[PDB]
Amino acid sequence: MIQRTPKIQVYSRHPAENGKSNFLNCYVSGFHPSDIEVDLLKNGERIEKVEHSDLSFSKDWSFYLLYYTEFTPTEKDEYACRVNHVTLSQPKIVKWDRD
Amino acid sequence: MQRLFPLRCLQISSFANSSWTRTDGLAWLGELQTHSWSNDSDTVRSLKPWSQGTFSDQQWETLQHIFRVYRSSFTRDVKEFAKMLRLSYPLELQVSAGCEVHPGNASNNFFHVAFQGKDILSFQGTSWEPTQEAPLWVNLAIQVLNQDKWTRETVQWLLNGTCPQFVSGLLESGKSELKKQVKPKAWLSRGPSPGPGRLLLVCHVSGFYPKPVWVKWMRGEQEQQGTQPGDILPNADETWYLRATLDVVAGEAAGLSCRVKHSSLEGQDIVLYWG
Amino acid sequence: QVQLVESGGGLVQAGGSLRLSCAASGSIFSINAMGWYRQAPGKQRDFLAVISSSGSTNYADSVKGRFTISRDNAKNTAYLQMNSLKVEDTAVYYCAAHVAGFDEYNYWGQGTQVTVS
Ligand SMILES: CCCCCCCCCCCCCCCCCCCCCCCCCC(=O)N[C@@H](CO[C@H]1O[C@H](CO)[C@H](O)[C@H](O)[C@H]1O)[C@H](O)[C@H](O)CCCCCCCCCCCCCC
Ligand SMILES: *[C@@H]1O[C@H](CO)[C@@H](O[C@@H]2O[C@H](CO)[C@@H](O)[C@H](O)[C@H]2NC(C)=O)[C@H](O)[C@H]1NC(C)=O
Ligand SMILES: *[C@@H]1O[C@H](CO)[C@@H](O[C@@H]2O[C@H](CO)[C@@H](O)[C@H](O)[C@@H]2O)[C@H](O)[C@H]1NC(C)=O
Ligand SMILES: *[C@@H]1O[C@H](CO)[C@@H](O)[C@H](O)[C@H]1NC(C)=O
Ligand SMILES: OC[C@H]1O[C@@H](O)[C@H](O)[C@@H](O)[C@@H]1O
Ligand SMILES: [Cl-]
Repeated sequence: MIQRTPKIQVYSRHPAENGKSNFLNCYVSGFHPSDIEVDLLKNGERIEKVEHSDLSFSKDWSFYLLYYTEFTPTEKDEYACRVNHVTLSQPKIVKWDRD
Repeated sequence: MQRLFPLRCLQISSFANSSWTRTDGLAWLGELQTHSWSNDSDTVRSLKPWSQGTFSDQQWETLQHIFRVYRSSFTRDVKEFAKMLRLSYPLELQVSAGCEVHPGNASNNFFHVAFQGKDILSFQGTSWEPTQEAPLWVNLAIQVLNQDKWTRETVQWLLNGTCPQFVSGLLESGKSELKKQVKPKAWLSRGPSPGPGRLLLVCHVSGFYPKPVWVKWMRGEQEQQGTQPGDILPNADETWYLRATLDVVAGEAAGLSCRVKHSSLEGQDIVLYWG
Repeated sequence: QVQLVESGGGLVQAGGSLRLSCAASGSIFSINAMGWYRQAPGKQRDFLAVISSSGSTNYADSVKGRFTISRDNAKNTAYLQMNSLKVEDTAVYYCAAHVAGFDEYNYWGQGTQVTVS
């Protein structure tokens, strides 16, 4: 059929200041069908008790979701968003970068 | 002249096979999610204190009853259509129904149905109609559906009567949250090298509400037409986020600024100058 | 493979009849529903009639009463008997099938010309 692969965008709520408390966001969008697996990672290991929005969809009917958790950025810690979907050969990871 | 917030009711029904299925729903008033509807639950949950609008508890309860019966019946109809029409699982169906109120006591509505992520049919006036690029078999289904007077009258009056009265109750009950104004914050950053002698300037804007925003890179009052704004991304607290980038040659970056306009600043634009 | 071949088109006076046919290749189990569309020059392709293997039919309002769709499951072919033709019926009439396993789009024929003078 026509299946759409997910777009993954990773960002923080506030300007990252090492040692201060912040929210880590992963917005997953433009995919079809709806079954999807999204994880937030702290140094490659899965984070627990991470919350998400109710699954919704845009005018063109592709689905979108927001996953987010409270976190504290540091100099050496690496954060990412890990997603798996039918359209994907492997799970795709997008690292967080404060730019 | 007052702001316009359409109500759109969304439904995601998924059928993996003849036994496994789930149906979930939500409703939006403008940019805000007012309701949620989970397959595990028996009721439509209200997310805001004003989600019920000016509806009585007994009025809200008969709606809860319609949705209970609709969800069960939607599921059984899909399974019976698939068996009769010989459709192949898995199936994914989406509905997008709702209305918007206008000044003058007028109102327009919609009820669109999608199959595998593409429109196949909609409700127009009094009955079901297929879309232009709808598969052949959808015409056999429209025929059965349009024989069901009760459902056609019910959809007609939900859209032409119930939905507009409901949104107007939401517009006064939620008057205050709909007019709320939250000021954004902006900060600057450098991005990964686009070219050999080039720089990527990044302007971050976070925490504004409502959604309409204006963000552009400037040299004085000359807008830099190379500005690439991203998508407006959500925050967990229902404010928004934006990143606006500009690719420039190293030396021309000096003297550029990032200008942010928003209803919350009352003309006092946020203007950040490049390092 | 799926192969839909049309025949029975031609040129007929206003008021006349015409009968189109569509021969499909494959099992009686691999074709689920058969139908007809038409496209006039420089316009959209409009749905005309559909018929299932069980014999249920649906017609578009423009033609309800003048056209009848029919089916022979033994030879897996569908017919469209066109009566009381008007000049506005001039178009390419296309055959369509709903093939088992492909629910999102039709399989099409190459079309056959119908001119009404
Ligand atoms: C819609 C506006 C609502 C406005 C209210 C504002 C509140 C919003 C807050 C809550 C929002 C929560 C998210 C909402 C999710 C989507 C909402 C959509 C609105 C539901 C409309 C309900 C239709 C009412 C009629 C109904 O339930 N019919 C039932 C029961 O009818 C039976 O039983 C009846 C008595 O119980 C009668 O005896 C009847 O003759 C018999 O046939 C009937 O059986 C209907 O067919 C059920 C489905 C109807 C939708 C069809 C959609 C097209 C499906 C195409 C699929 C093709 C197959 C492809 C594989
Ligand atoms: C219908 O689909 C569901 C979900 O896709 C199937 O349930 C899965 O069954 C496998 C074992 O066969 C389990 O490992 C999964 O954990 C199950 N998932 C869920 C969500 O329960 C179910 O088996 C399918 N039914 C048929 C008859 O094939
Ligand atoms: C979504 O909700 C359905 C009911 O509203 C569930 O179907 C039911 O399943 C029970 C067993 O759990 C059956 O005994 C009953 O006949 C009914 O069909 C359905 O399983 C549920 N799906 C998920 C994924 O939770
Ligand atoms: C919708 O309501 C208006 C106002 O009562 C009425 O004039 C119109 O006929 C209705 N339309 C339908 C499709 O029921
Ligand atoms: O995780 C909570 C989420 O629930 C959603 O349904 C709402 O859009 C938000 O309040 C939030 O993003
Ligand atoms: Cl009940």
